[PDB]
Amino acid sequence: VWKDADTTLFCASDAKAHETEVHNVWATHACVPTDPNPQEIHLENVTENFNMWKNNMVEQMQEDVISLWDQSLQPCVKLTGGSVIKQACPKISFDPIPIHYCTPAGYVILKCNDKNFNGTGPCKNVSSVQCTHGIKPVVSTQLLLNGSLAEEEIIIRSENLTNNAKTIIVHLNKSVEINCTRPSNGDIRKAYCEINGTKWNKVLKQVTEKLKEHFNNKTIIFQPPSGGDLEITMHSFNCRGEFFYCNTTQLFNNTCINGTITLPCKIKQIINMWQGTGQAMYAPPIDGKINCVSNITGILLTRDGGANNTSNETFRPGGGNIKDNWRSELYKYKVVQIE
Ligand SMILES: N=C(N)N[C@H]1Cc2ccccc2[C@@H]1NC(=O)C(=O)Nc1ccc(Cl)c(F)c1
Ligand SMILES: *[C@@H]1O[C@H](CO)[C@@H](O)[C@H](O)[C@H]1NC(C)=O
Ligand SMILES: *[C@@H]1O[C@H](CO)[C@@H](O)[C@H](O)[C@H]1NC(C)=O
Ligand SMILES: *[C@@H]1O[C@H](CO)[C@@H](O)[C@H](O)[C@H]1NC(C)=O
Ligand SMILES: *[C@@H]1O[C@H](CO)[C@@H](O)[C@H](O)[C@H]1NC(C)=O
Ligand SMILES: *[C@@H]1O[C@H](CO)[C@@H](O)[C@H](O)[C@H]1NC(C)=O
Ligand SMILES: *[C@@H]1O[C@H](CO)[C@@H](O)[C@H](O)[C@H]1NC(C)=O
Ligand SMILES: *[C@@H]1O[C@H](CO)[C@@H](O)[C@H](O)[C@H]1NC(C)=O
Ligand SMILES: *[C@@H]1O[C@H](CO)[C@@H](O)[C@H](O)[C@H]1NC(C)=O
Ligand SMILES: *[C@@H]1O[C@H](CO)[C@@H](O)[C@H](O)[C@H]1NC(C)=O
Ligand SMILES: *[C@@H]1O[C@H](CO)[C@@H](O)[C@H](O)[C@H]1NC(C)=O
Ligand SMILES: *[C@@H]1O[C@H](CO)[C@@H](O)[C@H](O)[C@H]1NC(C)=O
Repeated sequence: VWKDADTTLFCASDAKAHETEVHNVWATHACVPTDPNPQEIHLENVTENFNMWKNNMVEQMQEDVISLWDQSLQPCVKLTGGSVIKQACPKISFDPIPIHYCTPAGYVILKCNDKNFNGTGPCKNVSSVQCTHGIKPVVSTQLLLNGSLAEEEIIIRSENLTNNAKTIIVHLNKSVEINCTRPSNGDIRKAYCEINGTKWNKVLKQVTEKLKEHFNNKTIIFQPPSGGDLEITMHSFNCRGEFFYCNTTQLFNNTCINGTITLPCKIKQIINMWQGTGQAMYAPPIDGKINCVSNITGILLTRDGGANNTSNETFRPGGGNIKDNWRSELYKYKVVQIE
């Protein structure tokens, strides 16, 4: 028997000690080796409640990634709280690796295996494990990249769907590749992402159909972000250490609800830090072909308020609270203390 509890987790990974890549280096010093023979016990006739929106595992993962980025990605200039901090900003090797979150003695992680579990409420198929799956700490806005897919139907997750101020996590059940490149040989900050339009519009149509199930069959309309920092109004992510900002206007096209969709992107040196601490300025992009091919596995949306009088609901890509990114991966886990 057990009870819900918070405690300090540890991390495990297959990081390489000879690698200079920054996630590898961090994990080599902050994590332990993985278990080659992990035990997972199905709990017969046990129903457990989960709440992904109140899960201290998320805060702990956030603390880790902040620590990793603070040690590994210091900028040439940092503008924070009115002060100016200057330091060396060498180019790095950057490519996220899976990190497992694990409980210490006397604790265990319960895992919800209900395929269509929305993240809050009872779960009928529960197992216990010592560690989560390997979660890559991919920082992005608008689109969730390289995450885990929903096993059955597309899932809409929100702390409170009725409250337009709460971000919606759309959990996709089928990956759509996004292929971003800053071509080798001109404007060195100019880039672009390519997406199969036939595949993407198929998925967006399905997302629309799911949203209709939640919003009483009202007409579902997508619109560009209405304002805010560039990190939010654009799909931002890090590719090989460089900060990409991509215009997603073409991705959320109501008309298509079949060719190649090419989003215009730019590598930015000056950034609003997701840690919420201010601005960071980095050096110009490395030479050559900068390329990242990722799976879109989720979408972060915000719904327009005040459309209750209408027959429409309007959605705009969003994000910016990176805790939501971790939430999208940790939603099926909770820590309990064994009594
Ligand atoms: N901007 C704030 N004042 N505060 C932060 C913190 C915060 C908290 C809740 C909601 C929004 C925000 C803002 N978001 C961002 O700035 C941000 O996501 N940046 C960013 C940078 C780089 C990469 Cl690769 C990236 F994906 C993202
Ligand atoms: C319970 O979840 C486990 C792990 O996904 C799965 O193997 C098993 O088939 C599930 N049981 C049912 C009845 O769905
Ligand atoms: C998730 O499921 C719970 C319990 O079944 C329900 O109260 C809640 O409205 C659901 N939320 C969403 C976003 O479907
Ligand atoms: C991309 O998603 C596919 C499934 O569509 C998966 O086979 C592959 O491992 C994923 N690559 C990642 C997560 O880097
Ligand atoms: C993805 O989920 C949708 C419902 O949201 C469903 O119609 C579709 O069959 C699913 N696709 C796969 C590959 O299971
Ligand atoms: C969800 O949001 C709606 C709209 O703001 C609000 O009326 C309701 O109280 C919220 N529910 C909870 C449980 O906070
Ligand atoms: C990614 O896009 C580039 C074009 O910029 C192309 O040369 C490359 O083959 C693409 N990669 C994949 C895996 O589609
Ligand atoms: C709701 O929308 C669906 C499309 O998924 C449609 O088949 C159905 O007729 C609609 N239901 C009502 C009651 O309007
Ligand atoms: C995205 O591209 C569209 C179409 O060119 C443009 O109107 C819009 O201003 C762009 N968004 C931003 C924030 O640059
Ligand atoms: C929406 O897609 C259609 C495809 O024919 C295109 O003509 C239109 O310009 C698109 N609108 C955008 C990208 O905002
Ligand atoms: C998109 O995928 C389809 C198969 O579903 C394929 O026929 C087509 O060539 C692809 N188009 C692009 C633009 O990648
Ligand atoms: C997603 O994973 C692929 C394959 O490991 C990697 O090449 C790509 O850069 C990743 N995307 C991001 C944004 O980390």
